[PDB]
Amino acid sequence: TENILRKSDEEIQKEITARVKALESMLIEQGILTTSMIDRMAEIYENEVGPHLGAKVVVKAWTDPEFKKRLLADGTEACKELGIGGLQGEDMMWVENTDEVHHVVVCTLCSCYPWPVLGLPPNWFKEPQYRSRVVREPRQLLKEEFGFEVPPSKEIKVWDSSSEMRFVVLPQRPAGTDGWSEEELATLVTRESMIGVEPAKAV
Amino acid sequence: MNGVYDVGGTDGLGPINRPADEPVFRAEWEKVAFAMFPATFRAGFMGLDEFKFGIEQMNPAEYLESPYYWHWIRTYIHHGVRTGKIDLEELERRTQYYRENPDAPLPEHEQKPELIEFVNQAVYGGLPASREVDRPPKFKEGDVVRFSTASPKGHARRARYVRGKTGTVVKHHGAYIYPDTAGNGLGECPEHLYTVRFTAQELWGPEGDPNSSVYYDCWEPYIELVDT
Repeated sequence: TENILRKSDEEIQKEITARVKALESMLIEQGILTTSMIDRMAEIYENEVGPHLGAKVVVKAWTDPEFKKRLLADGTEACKELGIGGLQGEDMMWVENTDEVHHVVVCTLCSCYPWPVLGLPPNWFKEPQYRSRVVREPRQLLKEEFGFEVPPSKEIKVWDSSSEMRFVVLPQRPAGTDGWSEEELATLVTRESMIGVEPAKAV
Repeated sequence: MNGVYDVGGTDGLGPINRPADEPVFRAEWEKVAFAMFPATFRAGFMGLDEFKFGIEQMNPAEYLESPYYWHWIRTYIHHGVRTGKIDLEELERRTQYYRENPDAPLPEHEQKPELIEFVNQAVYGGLPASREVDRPPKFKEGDVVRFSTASPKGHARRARYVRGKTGTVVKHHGAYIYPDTAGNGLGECPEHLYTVRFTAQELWGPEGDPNSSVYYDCWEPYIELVDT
């Protein structure tokens, strides 16, 4: 959106880069930050932790009714069965989409997101546009922004995550997938479908 | 507090910007800002609730339009100054230095392995906020409760759009660190945590979807009984 007061993106990035490098130099001299520490955090959230972990949980739930029961009863313990858990997902509660209920997750006050199963949030999730509107007009938002039409007779539950309890959406299994393997099913599970802004991939 | 970060129900912020795929980190400075979180946490700059309170005190126009990880930089500096661990005058001198010498090296330092071990342990072990308390929960599933009209200036998780509203308790999660104390430097003071369901009509009036509800997390002091 046009703001006549705002600098160019290039000038903003140049100033931020200098301020961050200065702060970095001071924390390094204090002995509390190192370049190797920075590189490890980046490697974890670029390559080790991401929505492929959440997809594994979803497909097991789709294909193992006993595991699905455990997942809905205690999401943290169920995900630990697969070695999935940790920072920013210490307390997870999974909610099941059905033919009468659709779930969508937001954090209106900030940016909290279940890192151990989804990785770091995409920028739109943290930004004021999604956060302000999804609690007020979720049906209109899902249609206009995500092309996802939830019939007006179907209840939409918006989970505004104001605490450390992380809500994760278990999307419904798409039709036409009877007997598919766990690997084939995982290709239909997206981070958007575990936020509730889209269903799992069709076909 | 009642700051612009409390956006739930606000209008006019514009269309969602969703660039078809994006990287995890858009620039090298974002990786640094991200990793400063465990480093400053370990060093006693702030806990998680204090971290959020620091962001909440940003210039509001800067908050609405600046890159997300810039918010984290602002909170590090805020708590660095608060704890006396960051000298602002030295920070401004180093900023000018890196403005004029952007490729100048960082200071010589040892790659202390304990700091990396800390990262691995934090990431895969977590930092759980759940706590044991002696008292049982005051409320239970199905209780009809009303959210406090209090408007504290300090940190809280009391979105304006739910204040004074009536809802139904859906789940009791146990007790957790209480943001209204922890974010203001008053300690964990753990309180029982509930999810409460508010109908869209209760929140928004007649503009509300008759088939939608908002589920909002309430620590025990936030709610009082209406009907058991």
